[PDB]
Amino acid sequence: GMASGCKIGPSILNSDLANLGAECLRMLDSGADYLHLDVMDGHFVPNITFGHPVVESLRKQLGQDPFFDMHMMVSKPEQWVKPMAVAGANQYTFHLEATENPGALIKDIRENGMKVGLAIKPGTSVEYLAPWANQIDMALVMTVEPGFGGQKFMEDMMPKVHWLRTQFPSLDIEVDGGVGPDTVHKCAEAGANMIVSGSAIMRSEDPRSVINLLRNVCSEAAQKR
Amino acid sequence: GMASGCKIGPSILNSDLANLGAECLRMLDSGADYLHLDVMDGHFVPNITFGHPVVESLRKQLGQDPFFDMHMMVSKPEQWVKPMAVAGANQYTFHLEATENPGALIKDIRENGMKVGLAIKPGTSVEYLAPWANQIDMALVMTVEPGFGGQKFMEDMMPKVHWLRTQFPSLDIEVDGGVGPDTVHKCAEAGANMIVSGSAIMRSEDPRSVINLLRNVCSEAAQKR
Ligand SMILES: [Zn+2]
Ligand SMILES: [Zn+2]
Repeated sequence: GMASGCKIGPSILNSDLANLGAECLRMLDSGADYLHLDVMDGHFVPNITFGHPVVESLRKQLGQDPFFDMHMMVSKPEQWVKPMAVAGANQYTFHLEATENPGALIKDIRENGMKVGLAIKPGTSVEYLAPWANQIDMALVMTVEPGFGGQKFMEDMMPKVHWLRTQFPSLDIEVDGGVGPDTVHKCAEAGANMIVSGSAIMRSEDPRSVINLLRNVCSEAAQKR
Repeated sequence: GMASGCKIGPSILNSDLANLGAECLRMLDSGADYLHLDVMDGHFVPNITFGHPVVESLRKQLGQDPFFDMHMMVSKPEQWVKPMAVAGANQYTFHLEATENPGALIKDIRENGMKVGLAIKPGTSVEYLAPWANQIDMALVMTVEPGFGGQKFMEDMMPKVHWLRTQFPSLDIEVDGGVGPDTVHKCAEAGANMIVSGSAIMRSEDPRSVINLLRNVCSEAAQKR
C-alpha cells in the first residue's frame, strides 16, 4: 500500500505561545516531521487559540520547508481556506461536522494549493469518512472531545482507526488527543500512522527522545502490516 | 476632573506574532503605558487573532506588572470573562453590539476582578454608550471598521469622541484604528486620552520616540481642557 510511513506531528498548544516560533524550531530540531497547529474559533469548540495571522508570522520566521497541518476547529471552514493558503499552510484539516458541503470544500482547498485533511469528533461515526477517504490526503480520528481541558485518551476510538485502516489500506490516518508513549502502542496497532502529541513532548527535557519513541512504536506496528 | 492622564497602548497585530512576548517586552521597554490585545473570534469580525491561551503564556513571560487591555471583538463576550481573568487580563473591553445585556456583563467582569471597557464600532451611535459611561472604566470609540486590513483613519468619528468628553469629563476615552503621529492631534483635540497605535509604533526604529510623541501630543490637548 501507499500509506505514508509513520509521521510525528507535535501539537503546540501546550507550548510557550509567547515564543511560538522558537518552540516550533525546537520541535523541528528534535525531529518533528510536521507541525500540527490547532485553530479554534470559540464557536465550533469552546476555546479560541490562534488564526492565520499567527500562521503567517510563523511561516515568515521558519521559511518554506516545514510542513504545517492546520487542524481547523472552526464552524465556517470555507471562510479560512484562502487566508490560510496565503498565510502558508500546507494542509487544511477541516471537520466533517462543520460543513454541509464537504465535496465543494475539498475542491476549494485543492484549488488553493493545499493538501486536504478531514477530521471527525468522537461522537461522529467513522462510516461518514468513507465516501471521502480516496479524495483526501489524510483522515483525522480524534481521540478526545475537542476544546475541553484535561481529557483522557479514549481507547474506544481505536475501532474507528482499525476500520479505516482495513477499508483503506493506503489512507494516511492521524490520531489526535492524549497520545503519548503509553497510548501510541494502541494507536499504532489499530492502524494510525500520523501521530499528534503535545504535552508528552512539551513536558520533556529531551523532546527528541519522545518523538523518536513515538515514531519507533508507530513503525514497529506499521512493518507488521 | 478624574480623567486619567494620557496613556499609550500599542496594538500588537502587526508585530511578529511568532515572537509575541519579545514584541510585548520591546513595547514595555519603550515606555508603553499598557498593551492592547486584539481578540477576534472570526464571527463578530472576519478574522481570528488569538485567545486566552496566548494571553496566559504572555502573562507568564512578562510577570504581573504590565497592564493588558483585551479588545474582545467576539460574538459571545460573556463566554471569555472567566477564562481571560484566569489568564491574567487586567481590563476586558467588550463591544456593545456583541450583547443584549451589557449591564450583567459589566457586573460579571468586575466580579472576576477585571477593569471594564466598552467599545462601539463606527456605525453605532455614541448616544448608546451614555447609559453606561459612569459604570465603566473606559470607553472605546473605534476609528476604523474592525476586522479588515488596511483601513483609513475615519475623521468623521471625532464628533463621537467630543460628545463623550463633553458629557463625561471624567471618563477615559480610547480611540483605536489607524491612529498614529499624523492623526493623534485630531484625536486629542476631540477629547481622547487613551491612544492605541499599531504599525506607526511597531515598525519604527525608535518606538520610544513614537510613544513619547503620541503621549506628548495627547497631553498638550489634555492641558487645555
Ligand atoms: Zn489537533
Ligand atoms: Zn483594538
